Amino acid sequence: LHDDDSIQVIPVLPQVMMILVPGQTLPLQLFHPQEVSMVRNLIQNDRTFAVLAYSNVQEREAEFGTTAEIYAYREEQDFGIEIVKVKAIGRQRFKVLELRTQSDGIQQAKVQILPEAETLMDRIKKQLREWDENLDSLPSNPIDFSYWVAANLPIDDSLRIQLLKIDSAIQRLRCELDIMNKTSLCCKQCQETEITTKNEIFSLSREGPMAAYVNPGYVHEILTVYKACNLNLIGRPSTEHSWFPGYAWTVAQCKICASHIGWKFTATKKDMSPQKFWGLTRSALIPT
Ligand SMILES: [Zn+2]
Repeated sequence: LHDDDSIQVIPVLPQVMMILVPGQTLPLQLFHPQEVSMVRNLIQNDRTFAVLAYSNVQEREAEFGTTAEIYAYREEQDFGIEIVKVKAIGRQRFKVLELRTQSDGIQQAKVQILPEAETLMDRIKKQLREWDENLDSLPSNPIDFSYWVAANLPIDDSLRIQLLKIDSAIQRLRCELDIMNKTSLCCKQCQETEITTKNEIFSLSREGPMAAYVNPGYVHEILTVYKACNLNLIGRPSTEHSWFPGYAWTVAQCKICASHIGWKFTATKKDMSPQKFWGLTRSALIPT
């Protein structure tokens, strides 16, 4: 692993506008010949690329980000194209010192690794159990716990970065608890439609609270909630490439503005425990 305060050059996939956190999984599917070639060499060259926390995506302005290390690589060939699907985990946060694009179009970023309250954890843990009671997979260390919380939380991207700037685990834990106290989400374009609340979130899996899935190119972050409001389902369930196995999906849509706020999931077998659960896209929701 890269040393603290070091300065190295790490590739930037120009498509990603997600804000990754150390320990946050990123699913990627690459169709472009260049991006594919970059990952292949990178697979031999430490499998480490850069995920920037863009402030203004239009200008592509990010002051910091986190490193992502590839752990899965599978190659396919569809419609005459060579495609690559890779999975990578956040490893180390960094601060952007420089970023210039080489002649080949390969965007590289030179960055500096940023160096690495028990009752505050537990009190924060009690606040999470109030919204949903579950069985632990939650981490023991305070460092890891601050990151998992930052990833699995309905956070605005503005505040998502603000917790990456914090270099103290105890400070991350303290700032994160203040937000959980600060209640419900809403439709972005509307800003009036109230969709769900913190009491509805739950975890189908260990990383259940929030996780990411690829567009069968686009990468969505989907919040799992038990019930929802003010959203119309459209059509009938389909079992095609259900992001959650054994469930069928139907597109949800805002009643007022018709923005696609997510999907509604339904068990193909009565045996499954969360019979009714909703997947909601983070990009379509703004916290109140
Ligand atoms: Zn709306």
